[PDB]
Amino acid sequence: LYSLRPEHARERLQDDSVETVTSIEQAKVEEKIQEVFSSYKFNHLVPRLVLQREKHFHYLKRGLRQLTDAYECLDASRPWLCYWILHSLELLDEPIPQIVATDVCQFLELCQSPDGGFGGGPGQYPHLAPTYAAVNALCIIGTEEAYNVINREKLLQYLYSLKQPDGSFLMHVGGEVDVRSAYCAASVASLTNIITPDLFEGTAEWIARCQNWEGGIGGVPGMEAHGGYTFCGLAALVILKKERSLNLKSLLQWVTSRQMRFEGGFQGRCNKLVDGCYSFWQAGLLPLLHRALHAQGDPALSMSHWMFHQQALQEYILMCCQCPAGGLLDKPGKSRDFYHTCYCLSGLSIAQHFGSGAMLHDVVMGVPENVLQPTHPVYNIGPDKVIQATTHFLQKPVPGF
Amino acid sequence: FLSLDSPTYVLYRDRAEWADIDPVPQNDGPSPVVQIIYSEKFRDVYDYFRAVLQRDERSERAFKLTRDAIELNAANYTVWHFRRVLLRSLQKDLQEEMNYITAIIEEQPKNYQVWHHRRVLVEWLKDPSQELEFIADILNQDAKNYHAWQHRQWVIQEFRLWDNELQYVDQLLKEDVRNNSVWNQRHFVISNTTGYSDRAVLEREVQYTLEMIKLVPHNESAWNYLKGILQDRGLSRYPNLLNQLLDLQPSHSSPYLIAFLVDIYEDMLENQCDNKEDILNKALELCEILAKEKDTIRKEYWRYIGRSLQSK
Ligand SMILES: N#CC1=C(c2cccc3ccccc23)CN(C(=O)Cc2cncn2Cc2ccc(C#N)cc2)CC1
Ligand SMILES: CC(C)CCC[C@@H](C)CCCC(C)C[C@@H](O)P(=O)(O)O
Ligand SMILES: [Zn+2]
Repeated sequence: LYSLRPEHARERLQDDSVETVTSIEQAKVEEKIQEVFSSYKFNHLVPRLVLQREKHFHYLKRGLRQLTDAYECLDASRPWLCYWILHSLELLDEPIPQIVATDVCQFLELCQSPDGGFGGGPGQYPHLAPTYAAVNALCIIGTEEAYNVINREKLLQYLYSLKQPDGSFLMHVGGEVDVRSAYCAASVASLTNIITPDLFEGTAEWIARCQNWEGGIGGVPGMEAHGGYTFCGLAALVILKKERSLNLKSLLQWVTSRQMRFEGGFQGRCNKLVDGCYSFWQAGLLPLLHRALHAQGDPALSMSHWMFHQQALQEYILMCCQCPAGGLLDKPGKSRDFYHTCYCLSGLSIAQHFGSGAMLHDVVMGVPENVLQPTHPVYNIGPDKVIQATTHFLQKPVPGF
Repeated sequence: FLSLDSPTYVLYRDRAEWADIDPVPQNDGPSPVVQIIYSEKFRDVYDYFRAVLQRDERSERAFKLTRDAIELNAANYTVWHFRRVLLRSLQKDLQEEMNYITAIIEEQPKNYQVWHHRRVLVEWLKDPSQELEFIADILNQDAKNYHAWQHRQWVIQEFRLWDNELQYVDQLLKEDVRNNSVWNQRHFVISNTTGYSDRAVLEREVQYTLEMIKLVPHNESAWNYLKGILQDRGLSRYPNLLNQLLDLQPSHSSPYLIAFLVDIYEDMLENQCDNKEDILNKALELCEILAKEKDTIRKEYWRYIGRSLQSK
């Protein structure tokens, strides 16, 4: 294993003897991770990386039905719980009962607002985050019924209701503004085919203003480059077919710098710690950046791998981010939840599968049963569901008015 | 009026001043999914919120209830909305509300609604007078709260409060020179006040940054900053650069020195230079060292820079 090797131990943190609150914390994670790595040596077994797929399936399978009061804090993010669960199952190649999928469809219908879009639960004001989630969920199911839950004529109204003169959108009426709104709108509008000519007017320009001196993208122009926001920005530009509105060179140097030499996983911000959810928000940026670069006819691009260590990220996840009882997590010690479950898995899948036209170099770490179904680097739903959804809505006219 | 934590807290259903209303329960449909098992307390406050809201009862009792609904789930943006409506309607003392949101943010400094709510109040009041001090207190508990820095940049931008922020940045950079949020803030500030075109400023900056590098050579932020402030004019338009950095090869080396050099070389090539052939050799060798020995986590990127360095 790349990680359990003896030279990898040199990838340990160079403190410079000038220790700050950052060194300290980083060094702390590194030791807890080292332990995991050396887990094998101390116990005298041969290392066998395996994805506790059944344990994870039983966890997800239960949460799709009910959660403890510990989830009272995500009471306004219910379509998200559907999406995270219904996507992890989707990657674990697990089943979505023709009855449960309906209930999900029926429930989301209750979350949907008469003004268009979706709320966090029955009766909540529509918000772009839950909307993005609901739509992705409905597509993962992908049936006349699910698709039909989505009110496209109302969704445009809503999208337009949030639109800002400078090109940005609000997350909800009277709500905040940051890149998530741009990606959320772009993702749902494109999939459901409601993109008019002036819907995203000036949006690519605003998103490009979010790109700062680091090569990365921030929440709003002027802010620090952040992985979750950089994914929102890049992916939003890919949808709008305007990746080029950015300096892809520096964006590339930035994202690639985010992978932790010693841990293998990614960090959300320079000088922060590793975190399993970023296995997707950050690593997902390379497939996006492959297309982009090859699109401008780049020769130096690989035909088998992504511009990040696919191996190391799979080790990190498999070894460090798996919960025995099921579910994945931030890093060792951290508690399990469906968000990290949905994103560690999404990142594993990114790491296991490459593409480049007709090239297909998958890399599966450990037990080959560890390979996951594929996920689309823009929507983060199975590339088949994406294709299936767009085309189905494509036979509907854009709500012209 | 009555704490959710008070030992003598009573359910709304058990309340005398809340008997004229009928608690509207959540409708998750005959066959629930991702259904939360709320506590009798959580369910009680919200069944009552659904009702007051549903009635659009814009009352003082409704006001006091959003408070409890917010404490049970501060991330509930719908409740936060209705509360702002009540703030306008009931014509509430906003400064008093500034205090409320101040305490709530201290409790949940990573919640999206609380920061936004605060920003709305400040806008309503057109008063940024408490902001930098409040933010600094939050940044004192977590020097990298993204929301805190973002809110901060808004207060400075909007109210044009730039004068003492660079002094602040310097303070925090003294506390943790690896604080990327501060390096970013320093850029935000300078680039919006004087800019980096001013030779004296540019020099002062590069100097200071070469210092922090030749102090904590493996601290990446200083490197990305120095690169950031110069790369926007051409590293190659700075002859002395390659030298001083080359001087740090054995005294302050990290794969950052090597990566920076690979970046200079790239630009001395874009701009065409004598010895370019050797330059390209040196640069590709560095790409292989970083790729094979010096920084293998990104061997896919480093060899790709080797290959691009071929064509261009
Ligand atoms: N599952 C889960 C959890 C959160 C979550 C719930 C619903 C949707 C999401 C979408 C994206 C991310 C988290 C979530 C919020 N969490 C935190 O607040 C703390 C946290 C931990 N690592 C990053 N964050 C900051 C954060 C908070 C909110 C958003 C949003 N939207 C994005 C990032 C921890 C657990
Ligand atoms: C489509 C999306 C809703 C994407 C969200 C992506 C994110 C994980 C965004 C993270 C928001 C912020 C600023 C989090 C910070 O508090 P931190 O970096 O500490 O986790
Ligand atoms: Zn995380």
